[PDB]
Amino acid sequence: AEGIDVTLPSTRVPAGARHPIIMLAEHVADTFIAMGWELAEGPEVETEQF
Amino acid sequence: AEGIDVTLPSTRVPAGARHPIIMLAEHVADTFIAMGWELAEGPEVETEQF
Repeated sequence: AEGIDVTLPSTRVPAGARHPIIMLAEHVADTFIAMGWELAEGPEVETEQF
Repeated sequence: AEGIDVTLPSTRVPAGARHPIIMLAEHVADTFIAMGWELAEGPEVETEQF
Protein backbone atom coordinates (compact mmCIF):
# COMPACT_ATOMS: atom_id res chain seq x y z
CA ALA A 1 0.00 0.00 0.00
CA GLU A 2 1.02 3.67 0.39
CA GLY A 3 1.80 3.73 -3.33
CA ILE A 4 2.15 7.17 -4.90
CA ASP A 5 2.41 8.25 -8.53
CA VAL A 6 6.13 9.05 -8.76
CA THR A 7 5.57 10.62 -12.21
CA LEU A 8 3.33 13.47 -11.06
CA PRO A 9 4.54 16.97 -12.02
CA SER A 10 6.66 18.42 -9.23
CA THR A 11 8.00 21.65 -10.80
CA ARG A 12 5.86 24.51 -9.49
CA VAL A 13 8.35 27.04 -10.92
CA PRO A 14 7.65 28.09 -14.53
CA ALA A 15 10.09 27.35 -17.32
CA GLY A 16 12.95 29.83 -17.67
CA ALA A 17 15.68 30.23 -20.27
CA ARG A 18 18.61 32.45 -21.14
CA HIS A 19 18.83 33.69 -24.71
CA PRO A 20 20.84 31.48 -27.10
CA ILE A 21 22.77 34.50 -28.40
CA ILE A 22 23.84 35.30 -24.84
CA MET A 23 24.65 31.61 -24.37
CA LEU A 24 26.77 31.61 -27.53
CA ALA A 25 28.56 34.79 -26.44
CA GLU A 26 29.14 33.13 -23.07
CA HIS A 27 30.64 30.06 -24.75
CA VAL A 28 32.75 32.20 -27.09
CA ALA A 29 34.04 34.21 -24.13
CA ASP A 30 34.96 31.08 -22.16
CA THR A 31 36.92 29.80 -25.16
CA PHE A 32 39.12 32.90 -25.36
CA ILE A 33 39.53 33.26 -21.59
CA ALA A 34 40.82 29.67 -21.51
CA MET A 35 43.43 30.76 -24.09
CA GLY A 36 44.59 33.68 -21.93
CA TRP A 37 42.59 36.46 -23.58
CA GLU A 38 40.31 38.89 -21.73
CA LEU A 39 36.98 40.64 -22.33
CA ALA A 40 36.93 44.31 -23.33
CA GLU A 41 33.87 46.55 -23.48
CA GLY A 42 32.68 49.56 -25.44
CA PRO A 43 29.69 51.89 -25.63
CA GLU A 44 26.99 51.40 -28.25
CA VAL A 45 26.69 55.13 -28.99
CA GLU A 46 30.17 55.77 -30.40
CA THR A 47 32.01 58.84 -31.64
CA GLU A 48 32.93 59.10 -35.31
CA GLN A 49 36.55 59.52 -34.19
CA PHE A 50 36.56 55.89 -33.00
CA ALA B 1 -5.64 53.96 -2.38
CA GLU B 2 -3.80 52.27 0.48
CA GLY B 3 -0.33 50.98 -0.33
CA ILE B 4 1.16 47.60 0.50
CA ASP B 5 4.19 46.80 2.66
CA VAL B 6 6.86 46.52 -0.03
CA THR B 7 9.31 45.04 2.51
CA LEU B 8 7.25 41.93 3.26
CA PRO B 9 9.19 38.67 2.83
CA SER B 10 8.80 37.29 -0.69
CA THR B 11 11.40 34.47 -0.82
CA ARG B 12 9.34 31.30 -0.38
CA VAL B 13 12.35 29.10 -1.26
CA PRO B 14 14.72 28.37 1.66
CA ALA B 15 18.21 29.82 1.62
CA GLY B 16 20.75 27.72 -0.26
CA ALA B 17 24.54 27.75 -0.35
CA ARG B 18 27.43 26.08 -2.13
CA HIS B 19 30.25 24.96 0.13
CA PRO B 20 33.05 27.55 0.49
CA ILE B 21 35.74 24.93 -0.21
CA ILE B 22 34.08 24.02 -3.52
CA MET B 23 33.84 27.72 -4.38
CA LEU B 24 37.51 28.26 -3.55
CA ALA B 25 38.38 25.38 -5.87
CA GLU B 26 36.21 27.05 -8.51
CA HIS B 27 38.11 30.33 -8.11
CA VAL B 28 41.46 28.50 -8.14
CA ALA B 29 40.50 26.63 -11.31
CA ASP B 30 39.29 29.84 -12.96
CA THR B 31 42.59 31.55 -12.13
CA PHE B 32 44.76 28.91 -13.81
CA ILE B 33 42.37 28.35 -16.74
CA ALA B 34 42.56 32.09 -17.48
CA MET B 35 46.32 31.55 -17.90
CA GLY B 36 45.94 28.65 -20.36
CA TRP B 37 46.18 25.74 -17.91
CA GLU B 38 43.75 22.82 -17.78
CA LEU B 39 42.13 20.65 -15.11
CA ALA B 40 43.23 17.03 -14.68
CA GLU B 41 41.61 14.41 -12.44
CA GLY B 42 42.48 11.24 -10.56
CA PRO B 43 40.79 8.61 -8.41
CA GLU B 44 41.24 8.97 -4.65
CA VAL B 45 42.13 5.30 -4.11
CA GLU B 46 45.48 5.11 -5.91
CA THR B 47 48.11 2.44 -6.45
CA GLU B 48 51.30 2.67 -4.41
CA GLN B 49 53.24 2.69 -7.69
CA PHE B 50 51.80 6.10 -8.61
